[PDB]
Amino acid sequence: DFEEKMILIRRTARMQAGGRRFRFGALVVVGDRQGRVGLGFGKAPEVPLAVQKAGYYARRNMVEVPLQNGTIPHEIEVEFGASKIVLKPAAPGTGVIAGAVPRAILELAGVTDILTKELGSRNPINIAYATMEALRQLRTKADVERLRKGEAHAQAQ
Amino acid sequence: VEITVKELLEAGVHFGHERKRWNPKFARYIYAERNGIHIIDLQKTMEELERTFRFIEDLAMRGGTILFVGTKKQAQDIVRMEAERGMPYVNQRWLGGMLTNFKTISQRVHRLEELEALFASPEIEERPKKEQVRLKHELERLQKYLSGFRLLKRLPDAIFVVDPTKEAIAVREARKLFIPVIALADTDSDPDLVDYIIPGNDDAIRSIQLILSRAVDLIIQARGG
Amino acid sequence: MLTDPIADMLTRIRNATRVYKESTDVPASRFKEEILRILAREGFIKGYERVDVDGKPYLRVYLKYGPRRQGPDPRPEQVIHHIRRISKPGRRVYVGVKEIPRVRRGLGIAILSTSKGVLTDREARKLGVGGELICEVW
Amino acid sequence: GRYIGPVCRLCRREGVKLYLKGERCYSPKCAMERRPYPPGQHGQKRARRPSDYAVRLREKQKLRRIYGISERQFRNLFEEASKKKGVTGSVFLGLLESRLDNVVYRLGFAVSRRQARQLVRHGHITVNGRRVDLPSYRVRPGDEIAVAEKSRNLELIRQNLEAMKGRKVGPWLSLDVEGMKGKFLRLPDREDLALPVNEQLVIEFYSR
RNA sequence: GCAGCCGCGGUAAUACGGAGGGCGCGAGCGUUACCCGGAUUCACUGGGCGUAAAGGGCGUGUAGGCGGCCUGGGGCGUCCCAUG
RNA sequence: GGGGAGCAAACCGGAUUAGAUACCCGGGUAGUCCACGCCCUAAACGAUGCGCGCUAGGUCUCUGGGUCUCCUGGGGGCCGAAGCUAACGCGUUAAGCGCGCCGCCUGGGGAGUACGGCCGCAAGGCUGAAACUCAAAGGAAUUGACGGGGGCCCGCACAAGCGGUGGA
Ligand SMILES: [Mg+2]
Ligand SMILES: [Mg+2]
Ligand SMILES: [Mg+2]
Ligand SMILES: [Mg+2]
Ligand SMILES: [Mg+2]
Ligand SMILES: [Mg+2]
Ligand SMILES: [Mg+2]
Ligand SMILES: [Mg+2]
Ligand SMILES: [Mg+2]
Ligand SMILES: [Mg+2]
Ligand SMILES: [Mg+2]
Ligand SMILES: [Mg+2]
Ligand SMILES: [Mg+2]
Ligand SMILES: [Mg+2]
Ligand SMILES: [Mg+2]
Ligand SMILES: [Mg+2]
Ligand SMILES: [Mg+2]
Ligand SMILES: [Mg+2]
Ligand SMILES: [Mg+2]
Ligand SMILES: [Mg+2]
Ligand SMILES: [Mg+2]
Ligand SMILES: [Mg+2]
Ligand SMILES: [Mg+2]
Ligand SMILES: [Mg+2]
Ligand SMILES: [Mg+2]
Ligand SMILES: [Mg+2]
Ligand SMILES: [Mg+2]
Ligand SMILES: [Mg+2]
Ligand SMILES: [Mg+2]
Ligand SMILES: [Mg+2]
Ligand SMILES: [Mg+2]
Ligand SMILES: [Mg+2]
Ligand SMILES: [Mg+2]
Ligand SMILES: [Mg+2]
Ligand SMILES: [Mg+2]
Ligand SMILES: [Mg+2]
Ligand SMILES: [Mg+2]
Ligand SMILES: [Mg+2]
Ligand SMILES: [Mg+2]
Ligand SMILES: [Mg+2]
Ligand SMILES: [Mg+2]
Ligand SMILES: [Mg+2]
Ligand SMILES: [Mg+2]
Ligand SMILES: [Mg+2]
Ligand SMILES: [Mg+2]
Ligand SMILES: [Mg+2]
Ligand SMILES: [Mg+2]
Ligand SMILES: [Mg+2]
Ligand SMILES: [Mg+2]
Ligand SMILES: [Mg+2]
Ligand SMILES: [Mg+2]
Ligand SMILES: [Mg+2]
Ligand SMILES: [Zn+2]
Repeated sequence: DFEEKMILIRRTARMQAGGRRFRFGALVVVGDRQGRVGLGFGKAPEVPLAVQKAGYYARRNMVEVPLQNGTIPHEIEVEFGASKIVLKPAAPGTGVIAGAVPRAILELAGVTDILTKELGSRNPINIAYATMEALRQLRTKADVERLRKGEAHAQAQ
Repeated sequence: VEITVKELLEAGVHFGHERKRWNPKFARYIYAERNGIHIIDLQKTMEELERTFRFIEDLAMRGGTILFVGTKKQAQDIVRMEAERGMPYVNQRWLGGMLTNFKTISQRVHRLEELEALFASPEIEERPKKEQVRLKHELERLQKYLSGFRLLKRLPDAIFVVDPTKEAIAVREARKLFIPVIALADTDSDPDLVDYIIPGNDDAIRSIQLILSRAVDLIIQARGG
Repeated sequence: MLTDPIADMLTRIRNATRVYKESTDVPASRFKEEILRILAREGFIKGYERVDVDGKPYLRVYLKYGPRRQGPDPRPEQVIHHIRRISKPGRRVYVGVKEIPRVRRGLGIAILSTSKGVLTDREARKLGVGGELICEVW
Repeated sequence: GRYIGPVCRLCRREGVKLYLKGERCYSPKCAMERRPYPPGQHGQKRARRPSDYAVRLREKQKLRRIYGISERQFRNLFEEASKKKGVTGSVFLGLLESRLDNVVYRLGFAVSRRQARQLVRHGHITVNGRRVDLPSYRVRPGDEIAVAEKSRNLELIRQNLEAMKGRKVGPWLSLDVEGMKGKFLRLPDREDLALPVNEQLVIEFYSR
């Protein structure tokens, strides 16, 4: 029970003697606007069917974004193939200043203020993935402190 | 019922594979190599068999089902009989999907439950004698492949596999579904993929025979009798 | 030939960790051992110990990792996710105090060489001094 | 100039009620009450999904149209609001709300925002004892916003203050009904204004 | 005839032309020209070179660039304070 | 300047072919060979600059040393961890992780052209544009189609027959 978004829809061709033969691809985001978002890419031979598919997939591929007051805990830059996303967190009332794709993903995550640039290939699908991977990677003076102290944590805390 | 370092030697549990096939990751479980073959540190095997059996036990004590897996010709009849005495097992072929595509596989279960239904029935003597045989054949194959899977009414709480590098399909599936993997692992294997390991000969009857029984022994110990 | 031995140190640690080595040795140096001393405090490594390889001074760096993970790849989170040399020979990088940077919104380290010691960004900004910007970590 | 032209219609393009009109915007006549679809030949036909631009655009327009105001005056305030220490999303509305044309309407002297601009421009308004007739004049806190001693007798002036019999005025304001004066106390915090706007979308529309 | 670009128009044109209707701004709105942006497309920040454009045909070696471990002096670079 | 067996640009003659003016055949000069002096280009290719450190292993091979089951150096190959890559692939012979230094690239055609300069006996080489024009030029991979590509299979498809059409 999340909101869904359409990143993008495309049509694609095979070949058989006597014609092209088509298939559809849907890129779908799914969020609960409070720190959980999932991305799904589904292909079927019919467009709405593909989206259904896509939506199913999205919910299985879910990522808990640690939102820190409308924004993300530190800056971060992530490459995926040719494509590369940068996420710089921002102050209140800044807005999601991000491209076409990352926005949709960020918005449904529950993010409200954040800085962004795409870089390298701009391909939707990889930018989609680079963003989801970027968010999959964020940590906290908390998340981090446990990793480093860790090996005797709870002596100082 | 525990196990002696001695009994393990007699099994020939420590006899690894040749040096040719070999996973360097596995080195942490090796004493040395004599005449080409790595010899598994039993002093280790034993201390892992403990951590591992301790898991198997509480899991059983809490009602968990353990799926046993062995495709290898050596294992088969050992996996089978050992499982039965009370879990499910796979010993013919690991059908890709059995875990991650569990639904459409177990679909095939209701098919044979329903063909079993049809052969105890009058309604069978109806169909033309050609579909009749061709339906007994459908049933027959299903029993072959599924006679142990058909006990799983939901995904296992853990799977116990004999030879992870042979089975790393089964293994991959388990890890993707966050089901704990337990394996009898030789030197050819990535031990990192095995949540609960037992390093020792994955090859000889006398080896598997020992391990699997003591496992199962432990299971019905901690199932009340 | 060898030209940056601090690069070499960092990179030794980087490559080590990616293979989950428990530890790696690095040819010793008053300086390097200072940088290690820092990395120790901040919890990126369990610590270093001074050892001797063939009667050659070395520094055994003992690496630290995340906990095992479930899912189909269980190789622990890194603790030193990213280590990187900033001032290099053939382009040195000096920073005034009001130009010492922040690494990962405070979550990371910048190691600085100053006339008052080898300091972390925070340590240095507290003593009110700057210097050579060696590396960044997180 | 400012926008004159048919209004219950933007009421309809924005698909929500803007209260651009006045006494009937409240009655069973706003055509939102009768034809909630947008104007034109095609407003009957099912919509296409909006582009991000579309939604960013329209949310801007909805907000702007509510307040009267040219885009050049509008953008110039959003600009000023970004140069402010504050949360510009909010700072903006506070700035908007600071307009005399608006202060007057919120005060309840004018039936509507449009009617308010005239009341200002035709000189019917006192600010701190003096006359003001720029609808754009910015009211600061501590300002007293009165009706001219002259224009005290208008039908609508009196007819509107008699609706104040049973309304109560915004929390950042104080009305002196009998004395025909109102005072501007502080800037409205975001929570006071209850517009149907997602201010953040406006901000986003401008960072393109 | 349109056309910034991809393209549109060969008898059903949401792309030409007119009309109705709509959108955007409003004493202004468009066009052309020029600068910066977008263009991490000269990449200091911030790019590359097996096959996409890109390793000199190979060596020798000049200027230059760069350079191991410990201790101490100098304090040029570098860093801090005060002041102009 | 010497040398010339065999071969063989051009050239001579035979064939082929719609025409050969090439591919096939018979000849044959330069040249191919030696010395000396020039030329200085190449798919001069690993299409991968040099040096150094770091990052699983397996196997084949050339070549050193040892307490030579095996251990330990230096080469040459194949397969592969981690990683890298647009992919193909690379993967301790890196195209991985890093530092130093050099050379080079910046859309296709125009064009390795023009102009200028340098070298050269010459042929020519090195260095190297723009106007203009296009909206692509490109790399790898996917499905298909096709091949005077390969593999296996089938149809009265050929073959083996019997009887006809084409003539009246
Ligand atoms: Mg988290
Ligand atoms: Mg890249
Ligand atoms: Mg902040
Ligand atoms: Mg690009
Ligand atoms: Mg583009
Ligand atoms: Mg095996
Ligand atoms: Mg300075
Ligand atoms: Mg801008
Ligand atoms: Mg036109
Ligand atoms: Mg048009
Ligand atoms: Mg038209
Ligand atoms: Mg009209
Ligand atoms: Mg009009
Ligand atoms: Mg630029
Ligand atoms: Mg650079
Ligand atoms: Mg480039
Ligand atoms: Mg080429
Ligand atoms: Mg090339
Ligand atoms: Mg070369
Ligand atoms: Mg070249
Ligand atoms: Mg020199
Ligand atoms: Mg020097
Ligand atoms: Mg030095
Ligand atoms: Mg010194
Ligand atoms: Mg000194
Ligand atoms: Mg001094
Ligand atoms: Mg000095
Ligand atoms: Mg200085
Ligand atoms: Mg001669
Ligand atoms: Mg001839
Ligand atoms: Mg001839
Ligand atoms: Mg001849
Ligand atoms: Mg040596
Ligand atoms: Mg050897
Ligand atoms: Mg070798
Ligand atoms: Mg290979
Ligand atoms: Mg790999
Ligand atoms: Mg090497
Ligand atoms: Mg490269
Ligand atoms: Mg150029
Ligand atoms: Mg050009
Ligand atoms: Mg050239
Ligand atoms: Mg040439
Ligand atoms: Mg050339
Ligand atoms: Mg010339
Ligand atoms: Mg000459
Ligand atoms: Mg040359
Ligand atoms: Mg190709
Ligand atoms: Mg064929
Ligand atoms: Mg025939
Ligand atoms: Mg015949
Ligand atoms: Mg006839
Ligand atoms: Zn209305």
